[PDB]
Amino acid sequence: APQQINDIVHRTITPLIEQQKIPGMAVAVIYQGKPYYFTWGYADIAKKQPVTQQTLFELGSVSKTFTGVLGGDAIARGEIKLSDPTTKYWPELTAKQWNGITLLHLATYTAGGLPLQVPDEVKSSSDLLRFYQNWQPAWAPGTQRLYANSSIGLFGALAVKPSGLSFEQAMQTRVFQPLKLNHTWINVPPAEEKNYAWGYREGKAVHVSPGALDAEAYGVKSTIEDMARWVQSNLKPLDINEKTLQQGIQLAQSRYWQTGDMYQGLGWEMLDWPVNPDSIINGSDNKIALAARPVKAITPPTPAVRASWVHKTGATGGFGSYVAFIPEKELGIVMLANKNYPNPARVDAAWQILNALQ
Ligand SMILES: Cc1oc(C)c(S(=O)(=O)N[C@@H]2CCOc3ccc(F)cc32)c1C(=O)O
Repeated sequence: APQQINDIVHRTITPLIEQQKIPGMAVAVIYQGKPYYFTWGYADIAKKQPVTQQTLFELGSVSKTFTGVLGGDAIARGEIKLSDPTTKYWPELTAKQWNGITLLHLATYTAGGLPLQVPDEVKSSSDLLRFYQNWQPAWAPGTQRLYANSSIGLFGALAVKPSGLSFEQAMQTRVFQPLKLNHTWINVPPAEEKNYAWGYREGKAVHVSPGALDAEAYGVKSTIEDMARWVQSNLKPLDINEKTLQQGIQLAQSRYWQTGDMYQGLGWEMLDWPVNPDSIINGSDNKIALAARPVKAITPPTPAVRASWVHKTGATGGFGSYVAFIPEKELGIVMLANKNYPNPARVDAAWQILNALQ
């Protein structure tokens, strides 16, 4: 790697790892379209296994970017439309509060207050139906944004129904395989367990637990190499040969709603570049990112703006991840760690690195 990339990365990440006590970390910088990789520390403390470019990390909510792109692919395939009512794909959803709630509302957290978490009590398909039938919106559709697994998770499950495929099968065949993400998984195979890092929470080794809509909302595990490739694909959709996936990537970066300085895409979130760093940094703190906020509709949605800071934070109980990229500069970063450390620290480090290279 160019010494300039080496210098800013090490000068930024070394202090970060010490201040946050991160056991292991992998970082990729995409610079003029080329990836450069960095690793530190331990994938497994107990067995002294180092983090490598093949270590799998839990992406948590960065998984929602794969869900949003897979949904965009279904749109491009003509299988679903964002302007279609939720009940078109779940007719058993007969409760009257669902009138007027479209797939767009589900994909973008604007259904009217769907909860952040699906309740642990919810498991079976009939358990989920009962949960959404009984749910009472606090707001009319399309008026407030409340970040929610039960929202985009449902979007993901419904968006693959016309394909007839399972959500995982659709993700593998329409997103992972065409993009050569050959070490990215909803379920980690036994052959790959040697590369699966442990997450660390209060010093205990943990992996994510199964839960309703986990695949759709926080279920992807991946390597720094595949995530670099994920970033490259989202920086330059036009180089992707499968037409509907290229189009679905563009749809996931369209701007559907605005709240404050931020624009909601499908999974991805976007701000105009150049950004005020305090705006994305403080904006990422859960105090703000998880709050109920009124939204302005963007009518009709703005297509992917190349002068944007496109990003997603993501966490599990034992992992913390961040992706950000600026399509206009062919510049991006992936930060994967096996500790859940605060979002603003992630974004601040990412901004220092990317601002130095832009
Ligand atoms: C900001 C946010 O809220 C929610 C519900 C998610 S999550 O569902 O996608 N991630 C997992 C689910 C299961 O264990 C944990 C434990 C702690 C934690 F911070 C995330 C997660 C995220 C995120 O990942 O950013």
